Amino acid sequence: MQKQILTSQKRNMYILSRCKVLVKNGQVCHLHEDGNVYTVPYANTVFIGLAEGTSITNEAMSMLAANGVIVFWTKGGGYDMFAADIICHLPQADYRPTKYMQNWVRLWLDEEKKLSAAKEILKMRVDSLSTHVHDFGVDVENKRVSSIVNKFDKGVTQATSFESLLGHEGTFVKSLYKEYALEYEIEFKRDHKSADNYNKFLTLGNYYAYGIARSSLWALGIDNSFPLLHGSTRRGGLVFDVADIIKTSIILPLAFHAADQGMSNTEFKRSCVAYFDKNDILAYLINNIKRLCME
Amino acid sequence: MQKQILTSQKRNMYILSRCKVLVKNGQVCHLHEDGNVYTVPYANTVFIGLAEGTSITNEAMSMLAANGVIVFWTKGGGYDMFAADIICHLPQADYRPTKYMQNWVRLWLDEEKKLSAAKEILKMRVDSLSTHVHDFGVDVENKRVSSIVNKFDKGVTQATSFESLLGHEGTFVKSLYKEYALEYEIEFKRDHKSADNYNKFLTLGNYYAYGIARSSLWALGIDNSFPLLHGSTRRGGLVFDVADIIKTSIILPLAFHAADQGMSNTEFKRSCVAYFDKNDILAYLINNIKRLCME
Amino acid sequence: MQKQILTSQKRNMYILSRCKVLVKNGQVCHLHEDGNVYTVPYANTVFIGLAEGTSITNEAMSMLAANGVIVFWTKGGGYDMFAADIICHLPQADYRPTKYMQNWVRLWLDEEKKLSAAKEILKMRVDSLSTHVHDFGVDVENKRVSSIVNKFDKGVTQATSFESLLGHEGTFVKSLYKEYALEYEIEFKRDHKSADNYNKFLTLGNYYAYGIARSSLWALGIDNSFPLLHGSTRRGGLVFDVADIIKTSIILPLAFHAADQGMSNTEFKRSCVAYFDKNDILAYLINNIKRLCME
Amino acid sequence: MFIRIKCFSKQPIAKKVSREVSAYLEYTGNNTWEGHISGQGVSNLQTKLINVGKGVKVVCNYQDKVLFAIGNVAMSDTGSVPKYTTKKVYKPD
Amino acid sequence: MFIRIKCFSKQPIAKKVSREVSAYLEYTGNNTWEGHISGQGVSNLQTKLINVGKGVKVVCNYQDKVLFAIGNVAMSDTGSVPKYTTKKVYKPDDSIFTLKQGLVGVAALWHDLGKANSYFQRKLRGECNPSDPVRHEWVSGVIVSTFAKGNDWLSDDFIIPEVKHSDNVFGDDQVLNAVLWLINTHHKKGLVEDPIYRATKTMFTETLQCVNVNGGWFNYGDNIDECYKIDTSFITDTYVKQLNRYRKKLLATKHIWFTLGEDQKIAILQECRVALMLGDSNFSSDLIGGDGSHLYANLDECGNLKQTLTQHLLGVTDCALKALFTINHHKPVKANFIPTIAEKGEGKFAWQNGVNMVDSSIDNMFCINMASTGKGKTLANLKLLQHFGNVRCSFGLGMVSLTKQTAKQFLDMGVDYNSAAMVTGFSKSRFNLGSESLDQDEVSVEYWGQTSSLSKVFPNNNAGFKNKKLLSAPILVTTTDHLVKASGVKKGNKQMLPYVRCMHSDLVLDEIDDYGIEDMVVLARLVYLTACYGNKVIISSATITPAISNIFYEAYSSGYKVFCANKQTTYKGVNVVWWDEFGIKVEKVTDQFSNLNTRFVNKRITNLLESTPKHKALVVDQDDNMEAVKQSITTLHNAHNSGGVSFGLIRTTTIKDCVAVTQELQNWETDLSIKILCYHSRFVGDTKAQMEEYLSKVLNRKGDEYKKFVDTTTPTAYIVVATPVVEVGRDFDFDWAIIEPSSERSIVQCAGRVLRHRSSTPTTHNIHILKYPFKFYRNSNICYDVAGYESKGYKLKSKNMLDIYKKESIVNSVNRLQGDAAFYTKSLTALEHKVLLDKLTTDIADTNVFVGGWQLTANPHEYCKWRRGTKNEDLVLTDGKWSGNVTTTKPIQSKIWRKWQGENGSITVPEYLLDKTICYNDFYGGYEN
DNA sequence: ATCTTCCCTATTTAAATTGCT
DNA sequence: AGCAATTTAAATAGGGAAGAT
Ligand SMILES: [Mn+2]
Ligand SMILES: [Mn+2]
Repeated sequence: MQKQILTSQKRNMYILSRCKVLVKNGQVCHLHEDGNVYTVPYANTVFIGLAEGTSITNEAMSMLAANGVIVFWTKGGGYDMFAADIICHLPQADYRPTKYMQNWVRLWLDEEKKLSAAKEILKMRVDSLSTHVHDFGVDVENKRVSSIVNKFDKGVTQATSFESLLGHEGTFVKSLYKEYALEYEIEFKRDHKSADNYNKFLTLGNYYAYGIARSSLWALGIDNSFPLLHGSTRRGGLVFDVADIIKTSIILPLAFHAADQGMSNTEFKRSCVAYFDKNDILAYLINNIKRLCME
Repeated sequence: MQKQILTSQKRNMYILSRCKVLVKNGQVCHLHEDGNVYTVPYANTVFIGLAEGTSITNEAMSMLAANGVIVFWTKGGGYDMFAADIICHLPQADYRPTKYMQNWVRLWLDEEKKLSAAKEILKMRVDSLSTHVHDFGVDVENKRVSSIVNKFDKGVTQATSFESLLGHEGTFVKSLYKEYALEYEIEFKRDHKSADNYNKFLTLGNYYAYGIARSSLWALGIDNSFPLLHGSTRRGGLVFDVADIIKTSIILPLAFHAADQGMSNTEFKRSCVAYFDKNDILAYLINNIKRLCME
Repeated sequence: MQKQILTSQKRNMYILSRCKVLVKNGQVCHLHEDGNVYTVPYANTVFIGLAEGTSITNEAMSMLAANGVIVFWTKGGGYDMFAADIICHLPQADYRPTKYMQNWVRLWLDEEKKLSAAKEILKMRVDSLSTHVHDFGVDVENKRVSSIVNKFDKGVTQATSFESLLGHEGTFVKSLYKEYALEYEIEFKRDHKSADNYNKFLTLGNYYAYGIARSSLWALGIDNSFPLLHGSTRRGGLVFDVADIIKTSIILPLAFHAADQGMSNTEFKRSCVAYFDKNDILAYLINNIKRLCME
Repeated sequence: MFIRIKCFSKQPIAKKVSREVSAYLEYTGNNTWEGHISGQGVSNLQTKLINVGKGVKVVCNYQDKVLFAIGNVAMSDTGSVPKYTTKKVYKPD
Repeated sequence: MFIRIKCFSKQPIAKKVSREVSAYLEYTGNNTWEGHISGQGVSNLQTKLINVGKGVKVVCNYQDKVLFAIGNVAMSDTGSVPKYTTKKVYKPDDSIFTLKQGLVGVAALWHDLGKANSYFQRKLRGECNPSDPVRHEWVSGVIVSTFAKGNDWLSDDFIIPEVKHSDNVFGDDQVLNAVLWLINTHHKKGLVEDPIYRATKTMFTETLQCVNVNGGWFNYGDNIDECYKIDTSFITDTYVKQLNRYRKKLLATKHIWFTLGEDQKIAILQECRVALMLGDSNFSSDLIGGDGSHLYANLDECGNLKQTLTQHLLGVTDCALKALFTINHHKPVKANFIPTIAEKGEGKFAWQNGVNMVDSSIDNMFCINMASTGKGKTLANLKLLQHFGNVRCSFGLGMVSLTKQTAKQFLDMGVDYNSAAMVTGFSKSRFNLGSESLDQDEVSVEYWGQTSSLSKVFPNNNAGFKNKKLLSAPILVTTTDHLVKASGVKKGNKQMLPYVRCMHSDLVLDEIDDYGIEDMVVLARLVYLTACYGNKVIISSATITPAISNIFYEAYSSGYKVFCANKQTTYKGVNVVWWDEFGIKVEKVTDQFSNLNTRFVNKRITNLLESTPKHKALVVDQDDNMEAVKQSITTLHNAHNSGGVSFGLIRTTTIKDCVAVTQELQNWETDLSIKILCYHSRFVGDTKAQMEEYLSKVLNRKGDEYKKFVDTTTPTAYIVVATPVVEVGRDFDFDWAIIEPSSERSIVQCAGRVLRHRSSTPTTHNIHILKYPFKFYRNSNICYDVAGYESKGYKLKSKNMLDIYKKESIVNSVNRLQGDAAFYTKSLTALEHKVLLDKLTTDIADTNVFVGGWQLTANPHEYCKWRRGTKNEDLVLTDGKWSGNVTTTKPIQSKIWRKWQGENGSITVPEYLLDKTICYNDFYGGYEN
């Protein structure tokens, strides 16, 4: 149905499902499933999303883009977007890359800001862990998890190279995997090819994390070819680097809870998008990328 | 999964008009108001433009973006005079190759390397002219075209800025517009809002070269927010910078021939597919932009 | 009953091989020995041919003849050098225009008039070369071809006997066949019982030109039984003059091109249709016998 | 002159027009004919395709423009030949 | 590339293929699509059009030639798209198909009559030895022979009589004898040990009367009386009427059986036996469940009683009848029309336009492709196959890696895996490292392809991956041993799959000279069997000997005589297509093949001789070959080097010879910088593969890319000491070679490893031939028998190569192409030609090539063994630890340039050398120390 | 809403047979 | 031998309903 997502401060990423978007009486509306029309205010939204069962028309597209309301096509849920155009400074007056994009590029270029931003993305990944506290998952304030957190903090702060950061990131990620395996009474080893519940649930949750990180990178105009940790030849490595922030804080406890209770995949999708809507995870990633790129 | 066709090796391109695009038994098909459902080869489509009176569902965008089809709309900022925002959704769900972004932005940030790259893309205009010859119009080897190509190269060699570049563009394009017009015995003033065929076919070819240029950009991962030409009248970004390589070599001769030989919009559209696949213009632009970024 | 389609603008053209030719449900068709029934467009067919293992029926032959399709049978050659005997069913139930036969008789009975017609028809192959120029093979206006047709015209101008015409005929055929052989870099000897593709493509074109010549002669009511060129070697009828007007202009370069590119026989059938249709070789032959008859 | 005739007729009338359209053009299969004919050939084909009865569903294409359209066949607005035809298209005020 | 796809399909199989074909092409209406697409788009459209299910009816046209045809759609013979196809097209005097139907039906209702003895009943129930004293096929043959001796076997009531033990069941009646041989050899063929019988027996019955019970059926023989006491519970309704209708069918058609020739009878009975095992294994594979008890034939996996013998005989009959029908009335699935073949060859491939001199409508073709290496022989073979239309062929090649090379050529030129099927039946662990994504190589085993209609008559729907790739392949690029079993096997049903493969497909055998003599005999048997069904044989061998070319033509001529008289057509002769890089010649040859073949050979020789001599060989005078190798290495480095760096190949004969030359050269004190490699075949999986890839990338001299795989800066002698593994299938280019003489084709092949890629002529000498083989010091009586055609029956009078070879000679294929039978005792070339005509002769013998009468027996598969090697046990290295008596050793570390280590893999050791330790080493594999 | 699957729904094609000329 | 009438039946198209996202 109609879904509101706060992204930066005031603009809202509207998600529209099972509706036909067109122009009625000179302004953009949409007929919904229940046969009731709903209009959209142009002032409070910049991102508008078209989920499953949704069609838009040409003059609705044109009038939405002329009002600064830039449209994207997404899979139902609002965090699995497959089609959009690039954010500019203004949609009609000029065509310039966003300040965030340019800042990211400059930071990526000079080697020192790239290393500092790699350290910072891991700092905010540890922050994400504490910030987004779950109920079924392990305690972030537990002594073993806090020891892993301080080990990662020491290792990131004392490192001067990227391959050290990759080893430390892998140690932290799989150490949280080991901690959640110690919670849920299983021998868990992370492999994509396994058909067990924990590994495949973590895989499709990671794909959801890639989708929401892709939406967060798109919404500030950040391109998908400037990874911090991963190599220059890794296709879409920045999506993986941004999704790393919430892979071990949100996706991992939800996936282990989902494999523990053993429910099906669509209701895991609704749990993931419910956690994304409730705690504003996309807005957290948007502010994370602003604080990374602004420096 | 297979190779899923290289996007340089896709041959079908469409700009649909006055239709409802949808999915009927897994088929990208546009339905008109007369009850006719025409399918689209979505795994072989380069782009689908959408004209006025058009509409497309979610699932059609879902299986066009999964097959790498760029979908744009010809209204909004599509009046082509300002050329501000032709609403152009790309498939960024596929994680693109990154290295062309890296070499492109290394030369972008460096303004002297951007100036040199602009000169290479300005020389690509005359390269396109020489490579893509037409047997129903202007001979490239006659004295006027050779003189104006020599003047263009000797002006772009000694060029100092982008303001000097903007001017050389004025000369080349405007005088090639004119030289064709005098040989086609027609008083012609380029106007995107004009009704004569010499302009409606030119705007249709503008949208076609827009689609080819944007598909060539997205193929390499290159966006649009990184243009090489900066000016007051050059709003629109990198897609027009790539597209105006092939106005005066391809789009303009086809449009002039079409208007003079009384073709209909449908056959001009087809003449455009025939020239874009017989000489393989998409792979031409893709390989040439690899030559542009390179290091 | 309408204009019944004039013969010179009839376009379809076949030689049917290994199929029994019949009528199903209204239309003439041919049924091969695997169950495949392919329809013959009898209202637009110029001629059909019947190779080994073919068998036509009565009402099929009637629907070809009453519509005016000349039908022959390809086999019958039993000598070592000559295409011996081709059996050809004339549609005489259509009562023919008469005075063209009277003109042909008044030139045939007068010996000096037959010699005069023999003269002009020998230079008719020379002008056939000049008019029908292919895009491939040789160029007609080179020094060797012009020298040999100039020697041929000089010798046929001073000729006074039909045996001199037969000798000059032999030197002309040897000159062209060997020059084409030189161009296509092969050794060529014209044997109708040879497995080489340059030879059986030439016999297939012999059958094609035979069918074209009986349709041209029957369109003006001219019988094959009035050969204006006769001899011991040259004993086939008028078809062996109006058929080999168009060997060295149409068939022999097309046969050499088909034997050089080397796909199957069907591309040669379709190429004979394409060149007999595009340049209107049937109407060209009919109009040439027209300007022969009234002069 | 090179034409191509496509037929989407129902009933035995589809077969009765096939005799006449197969008298003038070659059969490319799947109820589609294609070939070279003359100007008056197209006319004789028109005269004996229309007179054969009601319900003839014939579209002819010369190069790429539509030569003729027998009946109220929607045929081509942009592309030619639909698929899942059906009702309730527009239904306006 | 512009294509057009038309659909003939019923169902919603005109609908769910429409989604995929409308994903790639535009819709022109009336279930016809047409548009532009790439070749990889054609491959993707093929892969997702075939995999979508069964019943897809799709024809594709590229320009006007048919690209592909999904299913058994008749589509185009001349025109395309027919009208309705109903029934009753031809209905001839089919005769021989009625003959095969009658023989297969009569034999298949009698093939398992011998399981009714009490011994087979307690064997199935399991209280005796599962191996019978006499096999049940022979007991059923005894039943049928006793019934024929008693009553008239063709028109009478059946009733099984009291049968005794008979040593022979074959009489004189030709048709009864055919039924008896089909009954007895429905599991294995009889084997004749008798030397006089093997010497003399030629005819059909006159050989069949020598097939006794002692040829494999009579295992041990102590319970014969229980093996011949039989119940008669088969007399039921449907069995008796099926037997009556098939017996009367045979009765009505056996009048054309006596009008057949010997060759016909043999080939027809081979087809009948193949269809009979097809039906028998098809009914034995599936579980039918129901049974009428009191008698049983087969057992399930649990050992329970199933498939009672009446319905077992009826099921084997109908399955064999259906096998016969689908193998005798199949329009097989052919390959795509490859668009990168049909254009002109340019430059050095310009001879490949010789296909424009061949008729495209010939039913048969025998190509002898005598073109030299590097000219694209296999591409020319594919061009010749595609000149006649769509391609259906079996590219049978020696070695796994040569099949890989031809597959990679087929992949990168135009052929996808929807038409090609690379088959190597060992599952080797040679993987490509470095970069999986940036490989663009390593042709693999997937075969999206198209499953043929013949899979339903094979046992349990053919098999899994391998036999589906075998049978259903349009183009089958395979190792040759998946095709030579078509001629017949000892035990089992392994004949049927290559038989039915070669029935409907052409055969392309490349470089047949590298095979053994018995290997070439069974390959020409395969050529005869392929020509028996009208398919075309392409032989591609440059160094062909007239003898070989002749016996392969005679095998093809006997096969085409079988095919001509089988369809009741008068035999006009064989379309022989002589081919090389200088020209082509197509002649209808029914007789005088020898003068035309030798005239083409002489024309090719004169087209080779006015070209510049590329291999000048000097036979050394130095007796001792160790120091002859030393002096020749020094001389050819001082004469033939590229700025101080030279590449030498020491071709020796055997492995311990190779390690002897290596250990001498490593200890050889000289100022030359010798860098030694060992290149024999006894090596562990890892080590061997590593040598291959390195050598292929350093001896590539078409470019200067090798300068970076070796140290060319310092003047160095890069020497590779190798056995005959270098002269077969290796694209190597050495600066010079030193050859230990074993055979003259070895000399020509190692000349082909020198200046293979360059075109610069040598000045003085680029080959130094050794004075003697090293076996002269071990066996002066015979020394050239190892990797040569010298033997105990063909002994050279002198072993001196001044006596038996020219001292200075330009080595090319001319000496092998000419053919000389005189003076074979004192020249190597005439010794070679002698053996080739004295083993591959136009006789039937028993191990020969025209084999007739013996195809009925197991003799050509026992005494003519394909890949006849020594015992060969395999010592296997498992993670650094060897299995048997291996003992790793240490090499001399004097001049080793490259040494790759190995941990896994296996080494093939002959049983003779198993007695001692093979002493595996990292540098050189196996030796005697 | 969009799209899919399935059940009517009967409308729509292909085969089959067989006097008749 | 082609065809016509005329049956017979297999299949194609479409609309409505319900279940998914
Ligand atoms: Mn058995
Ligand atoms: Mn059995």
